[PDB]
Amino acid sequence: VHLTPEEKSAVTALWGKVNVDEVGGEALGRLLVVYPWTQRFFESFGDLSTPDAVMGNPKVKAHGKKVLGAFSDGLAHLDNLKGTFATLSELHCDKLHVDPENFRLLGNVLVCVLAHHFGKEFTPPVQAAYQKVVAGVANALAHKYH
Amino acid sequence: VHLTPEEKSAVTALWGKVNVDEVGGEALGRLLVVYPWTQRFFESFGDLSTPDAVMGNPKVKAHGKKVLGAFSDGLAHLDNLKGTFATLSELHCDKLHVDPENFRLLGNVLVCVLAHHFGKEFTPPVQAAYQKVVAGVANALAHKYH
Amino acid sequence: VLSPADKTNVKAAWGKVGAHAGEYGAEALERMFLSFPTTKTYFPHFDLSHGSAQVKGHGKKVADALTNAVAHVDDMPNALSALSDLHAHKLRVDPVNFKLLSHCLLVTLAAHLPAEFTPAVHASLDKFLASVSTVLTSK
Amino acid sequence: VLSPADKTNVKAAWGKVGAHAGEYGAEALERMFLSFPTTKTYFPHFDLSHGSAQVKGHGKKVADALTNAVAHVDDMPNALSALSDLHAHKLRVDPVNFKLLSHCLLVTLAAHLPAEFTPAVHASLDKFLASVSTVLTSK
Ligand code: HEM
Ligand code: HEM
Ligand code: HEM
Ligand code: HEM
Repeated sequence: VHLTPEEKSAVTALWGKVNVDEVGGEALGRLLVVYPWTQRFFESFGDLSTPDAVMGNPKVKAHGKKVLGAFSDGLAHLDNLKGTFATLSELHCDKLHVDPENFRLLGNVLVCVLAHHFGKEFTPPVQAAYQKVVAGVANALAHKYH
Repeated sequence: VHLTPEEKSAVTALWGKVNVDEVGGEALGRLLVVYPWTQRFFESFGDLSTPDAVMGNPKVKAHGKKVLGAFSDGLAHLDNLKGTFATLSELHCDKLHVDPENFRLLGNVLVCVLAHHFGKEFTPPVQAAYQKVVAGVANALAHKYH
Repeated sequence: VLSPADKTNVKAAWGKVGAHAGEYGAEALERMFLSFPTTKTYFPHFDLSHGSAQVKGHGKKVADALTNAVAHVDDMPNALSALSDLHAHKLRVDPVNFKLLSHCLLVTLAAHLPAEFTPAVHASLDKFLASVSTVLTSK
Repeated sequence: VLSPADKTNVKAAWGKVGAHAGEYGAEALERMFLSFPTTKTYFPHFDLSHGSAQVKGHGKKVADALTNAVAHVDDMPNALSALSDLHAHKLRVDPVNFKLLSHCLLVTLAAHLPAEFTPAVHASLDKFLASVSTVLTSK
């Protein structure tokens, strides 16, 4: 996960404009709607019986916030994602047993959310830098599997 | 890629019985037969128009030998697969542009070959140790993508 | 299978794309090439630079294939048969690559349809593209 | 789609498995649980230790489902419909897990059919299991 200075620039500039109280819940919600098996890990969240139910679900929004919190952290340590995500790895890997493919999926969902919110501004080069980022994070979160 | 002593034992014991002049070509051949898109990277090998053609193809057997050579190396350095496979990574990643999913596939094919050749001896615990190994290798070979 | 709701969501999003479909197909391809450089090797004889006439031309082909799939949504294997043959046999496109282009197609719609790209429509489109991908890798 | 050659190869391998099918299904499950520990969480109420009556019992269910698919190979969506519903809706089995069990099913046949597991038969079986997996994840 080496971003060029131009890739770094693209990521951080957009990321400063991100609404950290909303984008996370938007991405988790979409995950649970688009890839319904992921709802297996969130039975305690309540009504996930509809899209509207999922998106408007307070536990989804709440949890999505912490997820995006985690992403914001990695964006700060692209130099050392392994160390940054080590503990979250143990949790998702050793305790939750979430298949790592789902980390790649959530990353791609986040990318669709950023595109939705930013439109034209989410250019193909900007997307490419972000794909580097979400792949680096998914991989680090999956390290306790390797 | 930490193998327990029992996992290490299982791998090395079986591996000493492997016919290194044959198992590699068997695994590559099967790869090209079972997942035909991989034949895209081996157009220069000649007649791949049939299973028999692929398996009996001298360039397949020949190349499979070097592949298995690479695997034998990693089995020697489970402690440092990254460093071991670095150069092969650049090649498959930066020069060949083989999608890394195919590394996982070839690993699984190798596992089927070992099961075929060893029957009962390829027990479920022995398989589990080998899955740890072929995942570690695939991941290291894919590092020049991360 | 695609539910009637899915079919309704997809036909809708298509409607809003309207005549920008070819243009969006081109943008989708560019997004794929930049984000997933391994995909570029299938296009050695294309200039893949931004504004490339060849990428624009191919984007229209892709968007037309997808529109044909939508228009014959209940009979996709038949509709996409010649393309299935093309991609699996001649081109030997790696199955993983269909997931990559699908993702870039979704990103592209998202960046162009603020109102239409709701979670439900996102879900329906993902399923549509996976169905197309399934057909295209069946041979 | 599955060619007639594939159908012939699969029906053959099934023939040789004969009455060991349930036993091989159990072994396949054990191989999956040990090799891919994430899969174990779908079976919290099973004892997954070697020799487990519950794993043996489930292995027979799985092998019977696969035999039913072989026996109605041209009509798998219909044949496997109730199981598609079960796996996608109630159990919400992650799609990746079907690739894992498929691999372990192939490993298990390989370890038991020296003569039958040729490259062509390997190819046909892989395609058969991917077709089953496709059906089981369609809902
Ligand atoms: C893709 C990147 C992901 C990141 C960055 C991430 C991050 C996090 C964070 C920050 C927490 C809170 C931990 C705490 O409360 O101390 C968490 C918990 C949790 N995660 Fe994720 N997550 C990701 C993907 C996933 C996926 C894909 C799933 C399931 C499909 C999942 C399932 C869970 C569950 C069930 C919990 C709560 C479990 C508990 O608190 O015991 N995560 N994750
Ligand atoms: C899975 C683990 C793999 C290992 C350990 C491996 C190892 C090797 C080795 C040792 C060589 C010889 C390099 C040399 O001549 O110096 C090689 C070359 C090559 N590999 Fe692989 N390989 C793997 C997977 C793959 C896959 C899946 C593909 C394509 C689907 C592939 C495509 C190629 C090609 C086309 C060459 C020759 C290219 C050249 O010499 O310029 N490899 N690999
Ligand atoms: C939604 C998925 C896809 C659709 C609908 C689609 C559609 C098409 C169509 C309609 C053509 C015919 C172009 C012509 O006749 O001039 C074509 C050709 C081609 N496709 Fe795709 N495709 C898809 C996925 C892919 C992927 C994932 C790849 C590789 C990354 C790929 C690589 C190619 C190549 C290399 C050609 C030949 C282009 C040329 O030489 O002009 N396709 N595709
Ligand atoms: C070839 C692929 C598969 C086949 C043919 C198959 C077959 C079956 C069958 C026939 C049943 C019904 C058992 C009964 O009614 O008592 C069942 C149930 C079940 N399956 Fe599968 N399955 C497959 C893949 C998977 C995978 C990949 C998983 C998860 C890793 C899974 C998890 C389960 C679970 C948790 C049950 C309920 C078992 C119980 O509570 O007794 N299946 N499956």
